[PDB]
Amino acid sequence: KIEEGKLVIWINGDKGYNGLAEVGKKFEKDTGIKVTVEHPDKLEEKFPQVAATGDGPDIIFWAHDRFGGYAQSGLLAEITPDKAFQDKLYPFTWDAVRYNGKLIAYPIAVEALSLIYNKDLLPNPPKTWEEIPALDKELKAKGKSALMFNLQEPYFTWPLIAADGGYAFKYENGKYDIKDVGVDNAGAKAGLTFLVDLIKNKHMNADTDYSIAEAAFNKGETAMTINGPWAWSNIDTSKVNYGVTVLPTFKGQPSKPFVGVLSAGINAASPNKELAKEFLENYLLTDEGLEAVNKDKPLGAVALKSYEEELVKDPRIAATMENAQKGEIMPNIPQMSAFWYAVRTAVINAASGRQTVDEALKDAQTNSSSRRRIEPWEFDVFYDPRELRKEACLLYEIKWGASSKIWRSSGKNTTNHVAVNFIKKFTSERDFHPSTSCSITWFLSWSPCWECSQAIREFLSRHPGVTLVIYVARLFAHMDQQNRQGLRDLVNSGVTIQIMRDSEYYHCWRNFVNYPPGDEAHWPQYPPAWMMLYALELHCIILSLPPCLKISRRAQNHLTAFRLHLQNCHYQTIPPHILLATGLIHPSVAWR
Amino acid sequence: KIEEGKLVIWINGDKGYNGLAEVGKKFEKDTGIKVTVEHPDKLEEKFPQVAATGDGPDIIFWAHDRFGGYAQSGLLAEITPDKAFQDKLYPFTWDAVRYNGKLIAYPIAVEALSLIYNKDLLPNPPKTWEEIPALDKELKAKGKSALMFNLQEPYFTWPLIAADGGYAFKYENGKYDIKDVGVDNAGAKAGLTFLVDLIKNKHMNADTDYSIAEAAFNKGETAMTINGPWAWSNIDTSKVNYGVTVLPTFKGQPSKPFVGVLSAGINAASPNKELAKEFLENYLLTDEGLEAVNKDKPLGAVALKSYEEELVKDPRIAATMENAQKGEIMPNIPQMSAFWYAVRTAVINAASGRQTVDEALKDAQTNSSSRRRIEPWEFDVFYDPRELRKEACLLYEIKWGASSKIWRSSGKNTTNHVAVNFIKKFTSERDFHPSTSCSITWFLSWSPCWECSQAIREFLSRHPGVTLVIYVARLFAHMDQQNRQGLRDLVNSGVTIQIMRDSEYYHCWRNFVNYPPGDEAHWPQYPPAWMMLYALELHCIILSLPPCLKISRRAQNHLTAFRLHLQNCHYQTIPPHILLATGLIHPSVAWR
Ligand SMILES: OC[C@H]1O[C@H](O[C@H]2[C@H](O)[C@@H](O)[C@@H](O)O[C@@H]2CO)[C@H](O)[C@@H](O)[C@@H]1O
Ligand SMILES: OC[C@H]1O[C@H](O[C@H]2[C@H](O)[C@@H](O)[C@@H](O)O[C@@H]2CO)[C@H](O)[C@@H](O)[C@@H]1O
Ligand SMILES: OC[C@H]1O[C@H](O[C@H]2[C@H](O)[C@@H](O)[C@@H](O)O[C@@H]2CO)[C@H](O)[C@@H](O)[C@@H]1O
Ligand SMILES: C[As](C)(=O)[O-]
Ligand SMILES: C[As](C)(=O)[O-]
Ligand SMILES: [Zn+2]
Ligand SMILES: [Zn+2]
Repeated sequence: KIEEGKLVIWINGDKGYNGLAEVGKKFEKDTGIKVTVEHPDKLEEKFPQVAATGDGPDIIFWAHDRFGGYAQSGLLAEITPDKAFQDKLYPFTWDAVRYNGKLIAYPIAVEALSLIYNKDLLPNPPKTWEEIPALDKELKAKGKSALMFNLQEPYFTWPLIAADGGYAFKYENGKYDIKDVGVDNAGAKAGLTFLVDLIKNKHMNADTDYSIAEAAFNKGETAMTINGPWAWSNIDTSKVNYGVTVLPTFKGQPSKPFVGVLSAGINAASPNKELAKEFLENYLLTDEGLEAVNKDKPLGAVALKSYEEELVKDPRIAATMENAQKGEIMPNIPQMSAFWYAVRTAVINAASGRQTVDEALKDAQTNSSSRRRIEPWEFDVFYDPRELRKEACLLYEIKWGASSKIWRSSGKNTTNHVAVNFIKKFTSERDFHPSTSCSITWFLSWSPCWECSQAIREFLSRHPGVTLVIYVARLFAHMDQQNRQGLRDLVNSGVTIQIMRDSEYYHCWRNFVNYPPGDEAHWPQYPPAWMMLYALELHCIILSLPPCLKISRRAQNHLTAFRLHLQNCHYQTIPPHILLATGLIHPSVAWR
Repeated sequence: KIEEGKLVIWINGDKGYNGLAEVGKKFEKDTGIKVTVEHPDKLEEKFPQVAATGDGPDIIFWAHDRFGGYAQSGLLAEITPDKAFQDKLYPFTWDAVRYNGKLIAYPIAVEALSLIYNKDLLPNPPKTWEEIPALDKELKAKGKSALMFNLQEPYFTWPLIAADGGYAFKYENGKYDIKDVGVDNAGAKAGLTFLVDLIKNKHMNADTDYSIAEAAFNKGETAMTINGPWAWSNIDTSKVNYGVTVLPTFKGQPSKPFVGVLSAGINAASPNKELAKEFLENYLLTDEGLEAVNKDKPLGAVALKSYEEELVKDPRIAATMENAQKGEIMPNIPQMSAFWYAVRTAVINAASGRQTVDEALKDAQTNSSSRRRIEPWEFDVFYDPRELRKEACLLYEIKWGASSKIWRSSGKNTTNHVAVNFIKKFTSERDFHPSTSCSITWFLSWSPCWECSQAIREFLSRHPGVTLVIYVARLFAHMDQQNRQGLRDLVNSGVTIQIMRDSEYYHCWRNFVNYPPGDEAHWPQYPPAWMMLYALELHCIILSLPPCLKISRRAQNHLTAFRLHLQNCHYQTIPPHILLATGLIHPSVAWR
């Protein structure tokens, strides 16, 4: 767990955890800090749950796709690599680890799927997918199956989908569109139908996973497979004459597999961020340590120019990099998460006889762009009476008096305050519903800033028929004259502002959180201390009164000082029920 | 709540409420302030219940015995009469209305019980109690009663108890001893035994109350009665030729009834202190006002020298004054309440035969200095939001392992920290209770101070076999090196100290508080903020840590400043469950 003077690292079990542990033991021999490497099941999903509470790993190794979402939730800490060390790595890798113009993780290596074929059972690999069935038949009469790969994860099935036009959040103008998804394109459907046909035609088993595929190829039972560099080690120990080459073409077009950038991020809650930076910049990302890691399980094209200079000489590395070039780099935006959850489901339903290709891809098309859901860990990270610097919070519920139906969704911090983002979405999409007489209800943790107050006021004056109500859980810089006037302005302009309470939190839990089936309505009872304190301060703001409480923090959640100063002014003008509700003052005497 | 610009007065229905109302009407005609007089049932007990909430009357008329307790609860306000006016009343009256060197009420008049006899049915009243049965027999042959008086209230039966040495509290120069009680004295036993004999011997009925007694005397059914001046009016309208004289002598000794000083106290919460002072000093305590009150229901000898000087000429007033002289001044200490509540029961149990005279007097003797059933209003005056320095909970429950019986009761401040009071009481009564095993459980308000800690440790060392557990609700001067080291000292000496929580308060409510009959097991749900805060500070104390929170008060319960300073030391050593329970910090920091 995150201990002082200790490093806890999490890396996928398929990679070189022992090699990384050896590098860590060298770090321990030099500085005296135990480096413990762990590989839990589906760490990409366990990491936020434990990092939010605080008991997690000091460093996390994984692709760059989920690092975006992590940094969005404020789980990763910014890395400061001087220009000398920054110039040591290729610019593509750094561009892959940059979120909102800020570096969030150290690039370790590049990984792309490649076609590994048994040179003994097949001297010349096939150049196209259409000839795979015939080949399979010819080898089935001999007692062996060909081209067996993991069908459980969409990362392996995506090359066929993208071969003829599979766009995942089309990119243009330097920005990735979330609404425009391509998993339902003609080419995507064609590729998935071909794979489903390969399964139906008895050429491939839908139950095949990474373990079964790798074991069958290592035992000479299969002539081909699709995998990255990590498998090369076990394949070498299998003494099977194999060859790594490019992936076959689908309908005369090159298969486009996503390019993953294995990177290491530093936990924002770990107090050993200095030790983490030292370990990753001085011992891991060097020819010595990176070579030791590569020794256990190969990691493909590395990010270090010093090592890559003589590592690209391996034809296997060259084939993987060629496949990556033919492919496209994986985006690191947060929505990617949902994207995969959708494709992974579609692929499964396409492998089984539950849904057709069109049905699965259409459901994935409509679910890849989802913002109607929110996880419980991130709910505790944003909607909580306790402070977290990364505001990034908005639960909006729009109701139209005409149809009397609630349309709910969320919003996060995208290089701009969420208020400005919702305003832009409302102004851009004119087809709301009848487009008039709408009641908007916001559930955000931090109070709108002065600039956001002016923007929301201009937006509300722009559209007359908008009944807007705001529920805030925390107060952003409640001791800034401008923020004060902004909140008073919003209230005076017809915007109700109230501090979230038990009712509001439970309502948000039921309507927005992706709570598990069993724990239905089991919302996390938050302490009323800060709820009542922020309510008292907010009422002092509305009454143009001086600040009563003063907070003094120093880190993401470190509270050093807290003071409550109630002047004669407060006792004389602030209503008594609020003071009595905070529980810190006496009732009968507050009234006298 | 208490109204502005209005005077509300509460006086017992047996006094001249109409006369007081007319004086208030004159005050209204002169200053334009409606003075409304009310007479609620059992106001001596209703007044504190409403005064704790703050609502109630502006002025209260009653004996000074209950004013001491009222003042200790912070319910009465200090009066500031000038010397010119103070010299208008008798000095000993002010002495009776003085509590802790401060005048808490305006003395109105003095009242003492007198023997009222029907001059037609009895020409010569009896001079001794021993001849009362004889007289009775004669009148029984006539179809009349000899002596019928209210025996439900101990105020009427006390003269016989004190006739041969019955004292409520011990009398010393400036020192009124609470522990030394004389309700178990030989003379007290003899007096109550004579009363019980009068009841058992068919000379008096044990169910006789004030109503039946007064009505029977006014209807010529009985030849004698015992009453004060207030009954004189109704007796005058009864057309019965009566006479007021001194009380008979028991065993050749004069009957000693407590003398009540009817006084008017000003509610400490009422915002009309000035109006109350004016009404009491300029219109009520004058010859005109006192005469207008005397016309309705006589008040006996008033405290005003101008009126009393020419009022003593009435033989009835002279007889009342003689009974008062031969009697004794009623103490105004708070414990008086319990005292009476004790005697009241004893007497009843002796009249109904449910308990013998010795049993009733012994129980009254043991429960006259304390009270085993605390009222809810005074229990509300004891809690953590109230910073009031005066009241000290001192709820103690002692079990004797030899019998597995629990002894429950309370105690108060009385010019000495409750610690030394309990030490002295236990050291004095050690011989009367069981032999060796003992486990004391304290539920007190303020954490023992430096001096109290040293006294407690020396008491615990003086008695080897004593297991003491302390549950405190607040922390007194938690920023004093001496108090700090004292608490640590008590802990190191084998004494457990913990901050009271919901469970402890519920236990105190169910076992010590006089729970309401209709509302059973409903303990007052109080906010936990200060409970958790004082708990965090207590842990900082025990762990020899620097002060964490700092309070800054300005009035009775006016909290002007409250600061929480959690240094790195605190975060590093304080247990995380306490910090997390306060609700002001994040679990991430607590976990680390
Ligand atoms: O949750 C499944 C996961 O699939 C992909 O993860 C890849 C990973 O990027 C590679 O480094 C390698 O380890 O194979 C994994 C599939 O087993 C996606 O990268 C990821 O977004 C997704 O969550
Ligand atoms: O959520 C992002 C987070 O970044 C920073 O968090 C780190 C930071 O690296 C440190 O300088 C220090 O301030 O606290 C954290 C690690 O101890 C910031 O705290 C803040 O911008 C933000 O919350
Ligand atoms: O403690 C019991 C109760 O007894 C006496 O009360 C008398 C009072 O003195 C009389 O003036 C009359 O008006 O009311 C009571 C008789 O029922 C004590 O004087 C009183 O203080 C005390 O509370
Ligand atoms: C989401 As904000 C920092 O504008 O309140
Ligand atoms: C601190 As104390 C008045 O209970 O001795
Ligand atoms: Zn903003
Ligand atoms: Zn003390």
